[PDB]
Amino acid sequence: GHMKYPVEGGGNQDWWPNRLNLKVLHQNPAVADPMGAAFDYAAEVATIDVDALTRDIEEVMTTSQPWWPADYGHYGPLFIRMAWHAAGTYRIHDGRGGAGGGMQRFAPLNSWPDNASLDKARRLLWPVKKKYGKKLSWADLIVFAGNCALESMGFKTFGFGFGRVDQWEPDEVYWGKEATWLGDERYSGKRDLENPLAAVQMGLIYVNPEGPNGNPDPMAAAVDIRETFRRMAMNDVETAALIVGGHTFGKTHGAGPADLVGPEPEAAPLEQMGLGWKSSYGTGTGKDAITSGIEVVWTNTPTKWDNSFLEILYGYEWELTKSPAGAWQYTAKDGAGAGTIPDPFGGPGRSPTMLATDLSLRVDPIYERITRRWLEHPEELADEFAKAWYKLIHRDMGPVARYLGPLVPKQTLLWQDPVPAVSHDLVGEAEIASLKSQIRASGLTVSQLVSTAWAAASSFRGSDKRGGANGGRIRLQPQVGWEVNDPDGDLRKVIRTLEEIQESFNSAAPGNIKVSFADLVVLGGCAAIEKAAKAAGHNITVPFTPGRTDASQEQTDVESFAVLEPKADGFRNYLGKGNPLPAEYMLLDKANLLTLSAPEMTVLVGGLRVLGANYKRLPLGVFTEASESLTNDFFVNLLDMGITWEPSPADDGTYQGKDGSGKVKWTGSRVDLVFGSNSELRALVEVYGADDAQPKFVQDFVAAWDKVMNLDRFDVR
Amino acid sequence: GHMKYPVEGGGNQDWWPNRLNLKVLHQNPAVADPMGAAFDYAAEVATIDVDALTRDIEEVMTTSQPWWPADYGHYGPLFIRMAWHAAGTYRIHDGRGGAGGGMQRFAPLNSWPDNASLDKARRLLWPVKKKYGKKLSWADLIVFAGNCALESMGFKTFGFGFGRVDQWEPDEVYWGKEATWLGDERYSGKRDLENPLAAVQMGLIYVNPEGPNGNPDPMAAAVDIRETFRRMAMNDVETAALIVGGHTFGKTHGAGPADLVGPEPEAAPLEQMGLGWKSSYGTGTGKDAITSGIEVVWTNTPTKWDNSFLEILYGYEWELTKSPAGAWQYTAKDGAGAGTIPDPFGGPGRSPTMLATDLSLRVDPIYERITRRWLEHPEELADEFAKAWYKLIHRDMGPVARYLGPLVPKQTLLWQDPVPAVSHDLVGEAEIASLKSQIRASGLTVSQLVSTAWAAASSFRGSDKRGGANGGRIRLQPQVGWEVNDPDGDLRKVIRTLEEIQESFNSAAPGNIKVSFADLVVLGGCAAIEKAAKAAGHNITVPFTPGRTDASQEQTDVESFAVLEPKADGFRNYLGKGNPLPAEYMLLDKANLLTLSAPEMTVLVGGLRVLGANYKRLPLGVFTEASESLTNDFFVNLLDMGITWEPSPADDGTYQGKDGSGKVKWTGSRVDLVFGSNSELRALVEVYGADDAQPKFVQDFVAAWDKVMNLDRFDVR
Ligand code: HEM
Ligand code: HEM
Ligand code: NA
Repeated sequence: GHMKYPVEGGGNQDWWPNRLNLKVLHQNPAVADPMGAAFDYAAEVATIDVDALTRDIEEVMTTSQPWWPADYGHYGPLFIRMAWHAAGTYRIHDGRGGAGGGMQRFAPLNSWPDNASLDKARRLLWPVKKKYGKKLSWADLIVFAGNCALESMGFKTFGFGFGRVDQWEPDEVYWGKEATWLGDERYSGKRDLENPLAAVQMGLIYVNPEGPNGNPDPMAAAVDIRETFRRMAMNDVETAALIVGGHTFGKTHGAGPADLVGPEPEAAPLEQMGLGWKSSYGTGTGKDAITSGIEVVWTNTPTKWDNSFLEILYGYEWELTKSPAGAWQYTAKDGAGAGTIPDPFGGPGRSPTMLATDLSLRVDPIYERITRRWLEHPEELADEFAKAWYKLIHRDMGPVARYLGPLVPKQTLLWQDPVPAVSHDLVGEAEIASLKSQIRASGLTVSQLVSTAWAAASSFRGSDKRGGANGGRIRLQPQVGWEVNDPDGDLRKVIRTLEEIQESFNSAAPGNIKVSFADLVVLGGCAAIEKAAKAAGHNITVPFTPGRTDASQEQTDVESFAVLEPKADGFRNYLGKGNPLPAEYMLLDKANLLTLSAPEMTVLVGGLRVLGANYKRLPLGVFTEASESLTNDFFVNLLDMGITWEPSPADDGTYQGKDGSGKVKWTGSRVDLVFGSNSELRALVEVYGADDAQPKFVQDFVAAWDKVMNLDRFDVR
Repeated sequence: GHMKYPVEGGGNQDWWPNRLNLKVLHQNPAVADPMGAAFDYAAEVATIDVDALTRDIEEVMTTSQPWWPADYGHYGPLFIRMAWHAAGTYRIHDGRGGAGGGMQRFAPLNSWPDNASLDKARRLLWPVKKKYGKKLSWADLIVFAGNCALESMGFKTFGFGFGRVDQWEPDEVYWGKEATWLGDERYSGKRDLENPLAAVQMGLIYVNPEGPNGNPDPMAAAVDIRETFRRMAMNDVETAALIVGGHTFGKTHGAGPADLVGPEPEAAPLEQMGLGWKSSYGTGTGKDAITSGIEVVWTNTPTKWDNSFLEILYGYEWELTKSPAGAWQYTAKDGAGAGTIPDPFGGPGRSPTMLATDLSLRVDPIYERITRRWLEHPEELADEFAKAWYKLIHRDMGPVARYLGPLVPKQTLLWQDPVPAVSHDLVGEAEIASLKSQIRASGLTVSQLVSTAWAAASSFRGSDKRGGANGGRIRLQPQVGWEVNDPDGDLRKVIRTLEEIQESFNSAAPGNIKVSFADLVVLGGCAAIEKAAKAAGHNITVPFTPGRTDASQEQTDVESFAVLEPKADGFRNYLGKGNPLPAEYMLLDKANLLTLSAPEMTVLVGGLRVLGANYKRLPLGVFTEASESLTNDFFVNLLDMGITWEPSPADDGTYQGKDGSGKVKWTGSRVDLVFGSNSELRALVEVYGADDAQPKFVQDFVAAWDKVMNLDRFDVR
């Protein structure tokens, strides 16, 4: 296996195939962003005429282009699938995927077999992107196209928020271990899906339209649908509503032999201008179009919202049959309803058809009773579908503060992990300063304070922008019993103490100024850091931005927050069972979810060790003589060639480091020692380990600490 | 075959193995740099105490550490090998490798077979880096430790320049296609080494120390020595000076069998802390050290400069033997010189040895002539080694303005491609205005003025920082005769006119203001771009930094400049024969060498095309109807779905774009069409092709043009 020039993908991974890849800590570099550092997309979208935009999208939807002719003269349904697939890569195990970065226009998603024909779909929208320019991201435009198509065709959606900022480089995400398109190496037992995957095969959105592994058993397919949709945050009602609403519109495309469909866009030749799946069957487009291979028109009104889907589904009995491309699909028994389903280009009427996965909605007991109801109550269908469609298209949006434009309903939605609004006034400097002092007198150790503060804010993941310290959800279930949060010890005692100063400041409130318990957690860790820095000769002040609000168990979907629990957090030297990769890979992964740079992770790890942030106050990595002092000691001692490291006898994944006398002087995890072993981390360590580095380490530690405290704070930026 | 987590190296390269890798246009991104944005290494080293730095380095050289005890109680020889290997990766074909970025501390170079034991060498100097911190780069220290080692042991070096800026991410370089260490797949013809390479095997600095492919034949080895050292800028005299002066010091290491040496640093377990090649042979170090597996001590004075090496080489007859690890070496015949050679740790005394490649200096007719002369006149050896070591340790520093500190010698060196000092007052704003207008009245076209300026300035490559518009070498051999600069017609016409303008301005200037030819070439293109921006309805002024001076032919080494000749320049739609990859990979490589970002690269192609910069003024990519006009027409038309693109029937690497009538409207190359085809590049094209994009396009194109004109201008930086 030969080596390639860098410009062809060659590099150090070819020589050391499973080495730590720090490039996950500089995804989307700024060198590669064509917009200024000063580019402010929020400011840009504020200026967008949404009616004009909707109109222009309306014109695109009904102007057929010769190079991909519009089914029934309306691109609407294509655009809805496009939007549904854009959002449809989301997964709750890491919150990756989804439509929020517009990743569908980049590798690999732009070439997934399930995203076939969406190269022409996105391409049709260029006249729009061309007219609105920097005021409209592709990311906004792709889902807003779907939303408009829904409206254009008779369905009133719940609303839309703009604000997805375009990126310039594909998000690097694990979609599975299979090196084959459509491959399946992800299951175990009886249909246990490999975490963190939410699809049944490589390059599928959710499930196989011909049933699992091509076996068109609607009862079996429902097992997959239920499971994959639940990993994309949709329960049974949401799932059934979404499918019915989706397949109320448009058509599948499978007019001929699929071996006449050329390479996917990333592999296609240059003259195809980013498009792929060029096809030699017929005209290759329109009446001859091939996409999935299936040939199904679910309803007789493919460009109108009505209840056809559930009437056809229940009004006929279903025979297994074959598309013109050898794909399993269902059609009506007894030749019933001949010629009732209209042809996309004026040809003869056809018979009713369904997908294997559509019949699941009628065969599976839980789905059957949900959809039978909607057969006699379409207003309920229309309602649960709007709520679910809105949720689908905004899952990765983050806190509601991020939603932009004139189309965001004010209504509270529990799935957004809602936070009460700032009601009273906000603590100013004098007040802030005071409360640092009381917190310092609380009797809470720097270890207690810092570790609790880190526990709240570090709950944030930049993938879907959930979690974080706003909400005060650390004192609520489930966060309060998380083994990493070690409720066992002082989580309660710190919670209980910290609410006391909430009251004491509030019960003796000067006027209208109040403090949330969510803020005291963050102010606590802040003030402790100030203390531990003065203990080390440095008088400094840690920034603190108020405005967080408390929140009740009632506004905290316990099972939704389950997925935000760390199975590992190197910054506290915690490693639970079940992790997919050694502890140093989980370190980097956690830092990527925290939006941290490689230098930021480094200074954070070093700082937190010497402060006591370790899970169960363990000594691993605590390379300092001093107690609760803010030194660069961790870096200095890591570089001390006087220490010899050897794996612990007990196979803990612990190491001992001995001095000259052979006495054990230090212990550490793999997480600790990777900074001395990895050639690129040790470079950073050596920056912060030098004689002239103590003030810079502190300065950089604070700025990165303040960065984690502020991760979820879109209300103030 | 299996897909891996991005943190373990997964990505889109795995699905599309030979795809363009735009990550080459954001090497070493700011987010991964731990210093602030205000950091200026030049400012920091400028204030180092060199005298104290030297004493501390001398202190380390004579202070043996138990984990790698010092041969003869002196690390000096080990540090010379380290400096020579750091600089020794340099190759002329593309200017890459060398010591300039301190890449030896990063993969793959820190794990090269030829760099075994250097892991400990670099480790030994942490006490020096630790002490000076951000005043002293690893790059500067690594090569300075070797220079200090030389003077410590009796050799007065010529001087030394600080200024190598440390990096944080391995420079990705093509070192060959061999996926096996020490593999050889790089010769065709009769012993022709593949370009750009300059080593005979993968992970060698230059040549195999046991002769070609381990055939210990001095005469044949010599042919490799000659050719690799030539591709590293060293002629016969410099090469022999280097090998003699080098092996005047220290010893090789092979006390035991080589399969007792553990994995190289990047494959070594965490506890080894970046050190590799753990040896289970004896103590694994010191008297037992195994680096190369050869066990030669050259001189009887390993820690002192003298003429012992050539005295030993010529005072004995040599015969082939095996080291304790079974490697080929030579030893004296007839048990002569037994015991005359000291052991590194106490030791019984041993008899003369040389490497096969050392005998080449005596067996090869050219080298023998040189080395005999120095046997009889060793003062001459001292001089040539001083010049050649200085060249070696500084070959990639770039212009002499980058050399910092009190040890920088003042003499001009032809190999530095020198440039005259500014002799007069430089042009101010009024002179620059007047001269711009004189250029616009001259008769030279926008096309001629932009082409000339681009040809001069784009000769810079940021690898070794050679070339550029300063020096005015576009009017000298060889640049004036390069095919891409197409001297059959306009270039000499252009040169004459700018000289006439320079003469007439200088002979009438105010006070003592004078202007160089070199400045007028760049000024000319700046003036052309303002005129064309105006024709497109923009009133921009293109910045301009005076202060280039005019080299003479005598200060211009014709042969040394040959490696700078472009065999591909996508910015001019030029593609010669003999490039390693297709045209679009060469475009990126050219952008990389110019230090351009993907957005900067995209804006320049767009601008250069409509401006007329194309080699031979061909229409490929000239997607505009306007002459001499700086519009964004290239991106607008590239994105025009009304054009249909097919490969030209003449199979000539061009393409035809037809509109609706079926008439050929545009033509283009792989370089043009890759901006409409690559999904990352098309994203950038969509920014600059929007309706609102045209002022942003002019602004960024001007900024990138300015960056390119100033690439070599370290005299103002
Ligand atoms: C178990 C869940 C689902 C399965 C198995 C599935 C599968 C499919 C398949 C195979 C096609 C054929 C594509 C082609 O050949 O053109 C299709 C089309 C379509 N899908 Fe679904 N999908 C699912 C869920 C959804 C959802 C949740 C939505 C929207 C909320 C949706 C909206 C659409 C639309 C509008 C089309 C027609 C596109 C057009 O007319 O060109 N689907 N679906
Ligand atoms: C034909 C080119 C050369 C070859 C084949 C060659 C080969 C070698 C080899 C095999 C070693 C022993 C490695 C070990 O086990 O430690 C060695 C050592 C050394 N080489 Fe070279 N070398 C060459 C040129 C140079 C040059 C240009 C220099 C410096 C100017 C140099 C300086 C040294 C030094 C100082 C050592 C001593 C290492 C120590 O004392 O620890 N060599 N060389
Ligand atoms: Na319908």
